[PDB]
Amino acid sequence: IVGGYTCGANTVPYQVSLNSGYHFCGGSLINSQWVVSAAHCYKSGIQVRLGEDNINVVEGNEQFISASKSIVHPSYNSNTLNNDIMLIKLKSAASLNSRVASISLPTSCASAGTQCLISGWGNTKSSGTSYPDVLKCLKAPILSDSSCKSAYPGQITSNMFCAGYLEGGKDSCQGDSGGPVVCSGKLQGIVSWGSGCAQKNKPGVYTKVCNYVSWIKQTIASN
Ligand SMILES: N=C(N)c1ccc2nc(C(=O)c3nc4ccc(C(=N)N)cc4[nH]3)[nH]c2c1
Ligand SMILES: [Ca+2]
Repeated sequence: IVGGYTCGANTVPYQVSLNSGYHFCGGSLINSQWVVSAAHCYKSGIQVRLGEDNINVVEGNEQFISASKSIVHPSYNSNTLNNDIMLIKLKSAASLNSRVASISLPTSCASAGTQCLISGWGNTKSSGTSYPDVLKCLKAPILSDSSCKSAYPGQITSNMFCAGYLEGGKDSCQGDSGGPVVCSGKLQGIVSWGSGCAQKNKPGVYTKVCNYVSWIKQTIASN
């Protein structure tokens, strides 16, 4: 997260780290047995780490659980990153409490101008590299489709929205992919892609979760 702040240990209790020997993507716990993340985060051998703040220190609130199965969206296109979403089932149910909580799926889509919280352990520098060990947070508005599509011509589909600041300075970044965009208590976005991080006129692009609720609910119930 570039230009964000330290969340505070376990203030984002639905945030997940996906680990395959090291943190490589975030995710969101949507109930005790299921995580949603980005399909471009797919790997074989995922361990889901819940209750994390510093990902390099065991501070006592963590639950480390292996993934039993991963389901990438049936129409995921890795070239356009259209339908960038995947579900990950846990081998055993998470114990929910104040530090490990699930996030709600949306009943409808959020409008332009709604303020959202975006969180992750990704790169904190735009020109350069610096990786945080504690969770970073950023409040950002959903931008209008016109300014999202003018920023990326011919690349935004109906399944994507932009969030952030066109002056730049504040954005999601690599290492944040798969992570949550929560607006009004609902999971509305997934960190998907962007051009670099925090550049002017290059906002982040997020998977629009309100278009996938039927697919998520049908898939978790049959698996
Ligand atoms: N090797 C992998 N499995 C992998 C996983 C995640 C990646 N994510 C990227 C990656 O390219 C990437 N993730 C981004 C997220 C946000 C922004 C942004 N500016 N909002 C830019 C990003 N660029 N490459 C990736 C590669
Ligand atoms: Ca830890």
